[PDB]
Amino acid sequence: SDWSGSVPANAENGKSTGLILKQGDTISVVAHGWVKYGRDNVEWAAPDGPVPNNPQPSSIATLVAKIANKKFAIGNGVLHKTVPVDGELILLFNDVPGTFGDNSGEFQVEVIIESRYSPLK
Amino acid sequence: SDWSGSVPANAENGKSTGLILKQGDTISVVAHGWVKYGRDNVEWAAPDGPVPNNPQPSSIATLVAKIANKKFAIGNGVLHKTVPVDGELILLFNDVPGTFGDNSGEFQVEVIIESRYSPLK
Amino acid sequence: SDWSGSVPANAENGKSTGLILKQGDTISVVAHGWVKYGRDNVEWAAPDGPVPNNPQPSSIATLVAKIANKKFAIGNGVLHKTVPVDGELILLFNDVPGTFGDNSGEFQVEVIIESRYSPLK
Amino acid sequence: SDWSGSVPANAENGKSTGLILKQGDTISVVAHGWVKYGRDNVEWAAPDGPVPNNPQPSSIATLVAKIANKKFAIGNGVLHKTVPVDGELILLFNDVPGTFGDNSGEFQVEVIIESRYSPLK
Ligand SMILES: CO[C@H]1O[C@H](CO)[C@H](O)[C@H](O)[C@H]1O
Ligand SMILES: CO[C@H]1O[C@H](CO)[C@H](O)[C@H](O)[C@H]1O
Ligand SMILES: CO[C@H]1O[C@H](CO)[C@H](O)[C@H](O)[C@H]1O
Ligand SMILES: CO[C@H]1O[C@H](CO)[C@H](O)[C@H](O)[C@H]1O
Ligand SMILES: [Ca+2]
Ligand SMILES: [Ca+2]
Ligand SMILES: [Ca+2]
Ligand SMILES: [Ca+2]
Repeated sequence: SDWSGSVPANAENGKSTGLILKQGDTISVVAHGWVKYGRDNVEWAAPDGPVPNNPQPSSIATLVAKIANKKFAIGNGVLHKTVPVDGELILLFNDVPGTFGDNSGEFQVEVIIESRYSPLK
Repeated sequence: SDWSGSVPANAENGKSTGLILKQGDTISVVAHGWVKYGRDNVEWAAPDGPVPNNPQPSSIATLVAKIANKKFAIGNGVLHKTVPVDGELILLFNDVPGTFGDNSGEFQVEVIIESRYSPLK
Repeated sequence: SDWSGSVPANAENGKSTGLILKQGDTISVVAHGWVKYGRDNVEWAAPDGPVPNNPQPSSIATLVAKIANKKFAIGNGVLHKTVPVDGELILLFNDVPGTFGDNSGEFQVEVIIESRYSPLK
Repeated sequence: SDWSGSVPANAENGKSTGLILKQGDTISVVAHGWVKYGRDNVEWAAPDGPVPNNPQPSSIATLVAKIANKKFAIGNGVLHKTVPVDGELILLFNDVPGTFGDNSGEFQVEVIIESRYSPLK
């Protein structure tokens, strides 16, 4: 993969990948593992989000991509998706701001840059 | 995607994709969603497997690929993996045989054939 | 390949690949072989164009892609290029209109649809 | 691209790309341009080989890939081909040994490592 690493659930600023994406690039992502978004026995989340026996608001406690401070859904993974903005790829466990203190665990994530933007001319 | 569809947790024989894979092909898979592998409130599973607060034996209640009656790990997804055997791709919720009766729900899965085998000559 | 076939040099309307493309798709192409754009011994062309010892105007007697009646350079090939317009992919030996009658031969061309447009959201 | 650069026709040892390939990787290549394999006005070659109005023996004056001192056809390009041996990718204008002194020009070549070997398990 172009980047592989952990995404800690307690990282409020996310995990920086160092991948500098440009508008028009395409990427794929797969995310593995489990994290806690709280201390309770039920407050587990996959990258796709909280276990549905304790659901949270939309996009909360899911794996998202942050690019130029805009957030995009990733969850368990995405295949060959076009990047609409420039910026470094930050992978973020999208917990409510200020509530990362009771989080633990990390996802294992792989990112592939499938293509760099170049149009037909 | 080359194939997108549901993989029911209660399907003991899995979900046939119709994709005929050859040794040397490469594929990518991403799987989303939640299933129950039992009627208890804790018996939830992501494609990666059971929620860790109620763990099961290795590979049980995970999403796997069946090709020529061999099983391969898939879970939440894989990127650009080489197919080692010829056969139709079957996607299977790998519950213990005979225990699919209390399963429910389905994963949403996407499969892409990234390349068909062709060697440098 | 998603499409493989011969592109005749004397086909003033090009060769249909049957591939229906959408803006934002990415494609790769490789083209092999040799054609004649005239009866003279010097009037050979690779997909990239005429041999430089008998140059023709820009883009003339080169392999191009025709989509929605717009022309894009292909030549010997392109890798993971973004498609800017919807339409059927036509491959065309871009000879001067009305001068296809003295052409002969065909390029062997392979086309791969690397991805179908799907943005991060 | 993973590597893009020039392949001089007069480089008897070829052009080292620095790409370290492993058995099972897949690669794509496209090659553009024209070179001379001799001082005569007719001794032009595309990556696919000599212009057919002055043909040479089979495989001579064609663009090939050298991996572990073995030669593989490339010509104008290849798409998603599996690498059969470990080694650095060397791109070579395959002229007769000792006859590179009368060559000039260079091909413009792009190489993409489409995937790094990882099997389903
Ligand atoms: C409802 O509380 C739980 O979920 C929220 C997010 O909605 C926070 O993560 C909090 O730490 C956790 O205990
Ligand atoms: C421990 O029981 C639970 O898990 C097993 C597999 O380990 C079966 O799926 C069963 O249906 C479910 O109730
Ligand atoms: C100089 O003429 C040559 O090139 C032109 C295109 O410019 C036509 O293909 C013509 O048939 C061919 O003989
Ligand atoms: C027949 O001569 C020509 O072709 C051979 C290879 O076949 C050599 O490249 C030589 O330099 C060139 O002049
Ligand atoms: Ca929290
Ligand atoms: Ca069960
Ligand atoms: Ca002509
Ligand atoms: Ca020579």
